[PDB]
Amino acid sequence: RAFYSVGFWIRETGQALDRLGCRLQGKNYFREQLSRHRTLMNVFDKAPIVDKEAFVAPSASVIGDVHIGRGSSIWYGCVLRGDVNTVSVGSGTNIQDNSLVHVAKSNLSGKVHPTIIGDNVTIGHSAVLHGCTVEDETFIGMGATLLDGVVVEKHGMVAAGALVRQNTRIPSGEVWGGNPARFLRKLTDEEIAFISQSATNYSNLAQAHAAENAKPLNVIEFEK
Amino acid sequence: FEESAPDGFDPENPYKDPVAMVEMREHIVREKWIHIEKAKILREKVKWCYRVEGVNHYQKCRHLVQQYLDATRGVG
Amino acid sequence: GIFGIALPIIVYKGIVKDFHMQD
Amino acid sequence: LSGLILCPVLGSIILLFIPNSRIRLIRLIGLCASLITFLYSLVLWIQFDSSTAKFQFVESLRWLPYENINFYLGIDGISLFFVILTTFLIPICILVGWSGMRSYGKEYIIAFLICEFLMIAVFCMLDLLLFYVFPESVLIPMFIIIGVWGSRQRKIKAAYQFFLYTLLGSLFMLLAILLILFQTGTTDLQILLTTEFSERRQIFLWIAFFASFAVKVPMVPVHIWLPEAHVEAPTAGSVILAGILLKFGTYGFLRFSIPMFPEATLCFTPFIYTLSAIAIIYTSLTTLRQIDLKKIIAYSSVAHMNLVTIGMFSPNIQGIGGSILLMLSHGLVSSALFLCVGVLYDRHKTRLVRYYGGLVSTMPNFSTIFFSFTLANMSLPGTSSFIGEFLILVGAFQRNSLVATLAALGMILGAAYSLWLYNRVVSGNLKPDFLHKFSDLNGREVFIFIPFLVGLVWMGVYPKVFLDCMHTSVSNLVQHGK
Amino acid sequence: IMEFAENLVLRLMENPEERDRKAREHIYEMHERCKKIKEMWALPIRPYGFWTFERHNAQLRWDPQISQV
Amino acid sequence: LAVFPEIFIINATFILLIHGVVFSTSKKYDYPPLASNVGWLGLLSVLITLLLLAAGAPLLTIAHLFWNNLFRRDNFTYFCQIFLLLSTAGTISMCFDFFDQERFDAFEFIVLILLSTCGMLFMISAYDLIAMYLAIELQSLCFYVIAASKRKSEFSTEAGLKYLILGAFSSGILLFGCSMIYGSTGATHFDQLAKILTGYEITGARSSGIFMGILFIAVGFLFKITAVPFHMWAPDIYEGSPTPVTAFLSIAPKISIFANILRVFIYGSYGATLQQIFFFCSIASMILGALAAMAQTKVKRLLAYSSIGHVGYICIGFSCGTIEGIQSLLIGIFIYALMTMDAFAIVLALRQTRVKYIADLGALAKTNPILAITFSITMFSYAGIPPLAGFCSKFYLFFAALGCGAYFLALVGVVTSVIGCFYYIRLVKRMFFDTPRTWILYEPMDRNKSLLLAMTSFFITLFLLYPSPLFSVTHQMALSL
Amino acid sequence: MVGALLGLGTQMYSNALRKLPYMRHPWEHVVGMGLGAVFANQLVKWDVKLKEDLDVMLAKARAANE
Ligand SMILES: [Zn+2]
Repeated sequence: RAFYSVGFWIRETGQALDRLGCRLQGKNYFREQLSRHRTLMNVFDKAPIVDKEAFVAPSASVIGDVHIGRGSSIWYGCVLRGDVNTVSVGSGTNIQDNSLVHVAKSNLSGKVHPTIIGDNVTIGHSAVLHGCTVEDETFIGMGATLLDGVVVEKHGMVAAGALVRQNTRIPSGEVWGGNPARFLRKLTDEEIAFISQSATNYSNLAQAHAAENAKPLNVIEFEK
Repeated sequence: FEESAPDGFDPENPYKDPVAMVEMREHIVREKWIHIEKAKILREKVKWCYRVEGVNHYQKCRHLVQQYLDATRGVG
Repeated sequence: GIFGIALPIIVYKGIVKDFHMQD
Repeated sequence: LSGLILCPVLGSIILLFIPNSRIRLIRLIGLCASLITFLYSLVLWIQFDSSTAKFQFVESLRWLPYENINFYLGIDGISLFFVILTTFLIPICILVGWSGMRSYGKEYIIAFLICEFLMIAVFCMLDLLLFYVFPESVLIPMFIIIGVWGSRQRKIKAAYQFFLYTLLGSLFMLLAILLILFQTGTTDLQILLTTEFSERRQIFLWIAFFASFAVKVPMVPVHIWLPEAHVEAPTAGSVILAGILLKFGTYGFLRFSIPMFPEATLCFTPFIYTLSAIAIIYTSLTTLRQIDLKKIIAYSSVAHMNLVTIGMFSPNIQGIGGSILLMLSHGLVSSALFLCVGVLYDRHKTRLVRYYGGLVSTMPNFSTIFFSFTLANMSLPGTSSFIGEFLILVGAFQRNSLVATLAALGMILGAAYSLWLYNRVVSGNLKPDFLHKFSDLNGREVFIFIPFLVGLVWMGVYPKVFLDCMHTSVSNLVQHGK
Repeated sequence: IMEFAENLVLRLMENPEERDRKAREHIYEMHERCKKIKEMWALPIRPYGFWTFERHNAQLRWDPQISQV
Repeated sequence: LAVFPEIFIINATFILLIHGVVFSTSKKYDYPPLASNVGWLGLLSVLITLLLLAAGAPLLTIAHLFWNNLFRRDNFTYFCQIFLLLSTAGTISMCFDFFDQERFDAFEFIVLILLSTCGMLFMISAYDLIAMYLAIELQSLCFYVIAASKRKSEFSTEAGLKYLILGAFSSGILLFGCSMIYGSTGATHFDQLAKILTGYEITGARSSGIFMGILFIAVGFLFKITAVPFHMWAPDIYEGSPTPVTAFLSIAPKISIFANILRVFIYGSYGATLQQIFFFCSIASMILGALAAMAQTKVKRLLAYSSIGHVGYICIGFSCGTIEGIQSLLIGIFIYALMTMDAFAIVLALRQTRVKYIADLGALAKTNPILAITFSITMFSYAGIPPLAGFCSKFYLFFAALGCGAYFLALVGVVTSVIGCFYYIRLVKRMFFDTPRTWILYEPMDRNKSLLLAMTSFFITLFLLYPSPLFSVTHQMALSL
Repeated sequence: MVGALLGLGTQMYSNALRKLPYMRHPWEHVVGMGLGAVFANQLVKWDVKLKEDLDVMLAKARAANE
């Protein structure tokens, strides 16, 4: 955006004016290579929106148009990088770890569509959800991977290491757990109880973890 | 559309006066169009002759139309 | 034939010249 | 003109400070700058007085003090509507490019390299040295337009020996321009008009201009650069090429050949007669040999342009009027046909010509408009091109009608193959392998078609507003040729 | 008409002096035709900067017979 | 006064030389590399001089003590000296990368460039065969040294050695010319030599001593400016030596020796008798430039032959002694220098490559496309493409050749320039539209090259839109001679 | 004057050549080029004055019509 560019210009002149218009007097504080991933909700003309009761981990970046609702969580290392189209994550979902939710930009080879993550979705670790209209109360497994346009319908427990294919509207309650997407078994009801209870488990575990602090004694040690 | 027939001062040898040489061009072409439009007015008057007769519609003006044509010469 | 047209073209030029000589 | 002259340069430069990946703004504002420079071209038309040998809106700025070879800018007569056609057509190229992403074809780059009104410069530039700089100068913009976004049919290139000759001919004209410049200090075109040269040298200087011109003009010995330059040219590179870059050579002859060297022109009348005649004959027969559509239209353009030459010769006011109006009608018709063949490429994405079939099903409105312009490229009497070509013909006014008899073949074969190719393109339910992708024309597409059809019909039914605004200037040129 | 077409045309008027423009252009170029023919003609202008030092310092040294008498 | 541009750049070089030597040999500072610190102060000793030189424009001619003895400054020497310092400013600026990135602790390369610039400042204002020779050899000796500088790679050593041989032999020829002229005239001062050589007419009047003298001076010069029949090593000289020293001895000696030629050959001896050798040299130089450029691969050697050819295109302005001709020659030096500083700034931007030809120059349309745009602009400028500045140079040169009646010289110039235009258009096409060819990637250029490339690229493209200042400058310089 | 626009370009063109984006405070130092353009035009005037002086000196020279 034009005025956003102008704002980038006034800020640089301002940061520069401090950096060497006053750190000139014996201060190398600016030169410290401190990290910048702590911009958890990285922004554009479109911004990431997150409600109160939604733990976001500080090891995790949330870039692009995001709409984290209520109860949803983005645990340590995840990247909801969704610049192109909004990452309309619903309520009470549970990313749980180093997962990824992309509408990441390509040369419109398949017309990347928004990733409307549903409700109470307890996505597992390393899942690489990519242009995924995954519906509500769904499980995705550890180390998993998905592909464009997928629609993981209600209670579709994708298994670990899985690689769902493009545009595959997985049926409601069908377990697909393979590199070539393949239905395996109608899910049992104990798995339904597990997936609907692990939702609130992490919902509470994410309202926990209570980062919201600072550890100055360690800061004083790392200072020396 | 307001010009003057005199071309200032141009002798026969036109290299001397580029101002007057351009002006002779720009108004002797005006005279060229004078007589071209005179031929055109006489042609509309030839049509007028034809309109008037309507029964001869070649004669009673045809030699006067030759006079008209004498605005052009050297037909060969 | 192409050189034929090339020379007959200047021959038509010469025809214009003969018309110029007609008067 | 003083302020309203530099619209495209100001627009281009002040947009250069807007890289703006989100294309919408650069497209919108470049198009608006183009449209307003065209609006100022047209109000400059309205500003015209068809009664003076002087040039309408003269302006200058010192360029080198001694002998003052300065930017002398006149728009009388012909240049008036040459710059008008230039502007008329530049938004056409800006508008044929509302492509959605237009990413590798970086939109602002093509905007900045079509929105260079050096064509406006050359058509208004009235001191043949700087005037020389511009047609040769527009080659740098033309080369980038021709291949950077141009379709790649070969390793992009031009015949190297022919290109070396083409540029050598251009620089040969430069030696002639200098010989006249130092011949009597004559800086500009008014005084190069006034002055008088040695008949022995007028012929040399005439042919020396003619080298570069008859390269820019597509005469028979050197015209091959049009087909090879077009089949590789982009959709909007051909619209400019046919539109203006061919008018360059004929306008060059018009200004800096006929009223410059009257005796040399008198002496070389049969030369250009035969040259353009045999060129029309060749480019009429050739589309037999050529199956490539772009080559077909380019060769029809060669035919029309050598008709422009076979008419510019004359001290006939009707003669040079037909010349310049065939130029206008050609910048309309061949560019409309290049628009056509570009739409026909893109909607089919194929660069064979045998593959354009079943058009009345896919794009029948394109069939209608393609006829509405191929009747023109053969010059249906009634179209603008007819008024142009027939005043070209009657250009045998004080003459004895022996070159009209070669224009006979030149135009009869032209109309014949025009109809043959319009058939060959729209003929039959020849089912192609396009997977039921019909590609109906766009509202913006028929828009960019609108102005060419409008100019064409408005001329073809009423050429007054263009023959007027011209007669005074051409008649002055003629009397200087008397 | 439309309320201003009358004065809508007075955006140019004759002002015919642009021909005196070329009249005096021609004076320019008539002089300029003497651009390349001119060259060095002066051997009396200050490039004769030798004697002004010779007469100036001839008496001090490098002298045949003045120091004698 | 009147030597304040020289008094300064001599004191500044000493202040830099002592400052550099004391520190580089200092244990306290850990023997730091004083390059880019005696530089920076070097190029400022240039700008402060260029400020001392440009300001005192009426003051340069403030004494007579210098006039009939040592050197005569005037408007021509003043303007051409503001240019040498400006072209030395560009050349030091483009080297800043070559000092840091390339491992050079040898600062005295800077102080040698500064001493060479003083030698050239004394060449421009040289107004006596003795002063002309002494300043010529001061600058040539600094350049032999800084061209044989790189001692690790043997390729630069033998290149510098043949440069020393060629330059010492050229200076021997020039000096034998000075001897014959002095011995046959008893006067070395150009103010004195002018009075003798009025109405000399060698081809009509029997004067063999002065003739052989002027011939040997012209041959020595045409060796120094590396014209065609006497280039004889110049391609290998530019190729073998490092890139920035090539940029130095390729643009600044041209400017200086050409100003010196304008002094001795338009004032010291004025006749159509000597410019015949320069006419032949122009013909064969444009020929050799065109053809060898068509033949070469290595971008350094391609620029070598391009510079030889453009030096040819210069001498056609001297091949006729009319004011228009001299002004065309001066226009040609400014548009050849700024364009060569640009081409060498580009070649210095591509430090990553080894000695590599245009094929490895490729991919620049992809990697760093704005640098490829600039390179195409510069190469077009050499070719003489109309909308650029090199076209204005070659065009005014050809127009002066036509106004001087040398129609055949203009003809050979136009055919050679069209050959060059074809070759460089083909080069730009091969670089842009095809030939990926191994994709060597480059470290970015620094601000110093960036502004010089940017300002010069702006100068080349936006030149015809305002040629009045340069044309006025060069016509005033031609009138002053 | 036009020197302001040219400088912003020279600085931006410089940034485009080092690969850096088109951003910083040197675009406000292009006002120095605006000063430079005014000086260059001022030098054009001064220069054509001096050249007219040298030209009338030449007209006085060259035999002065004799
Ligand atoms: Zn877990």
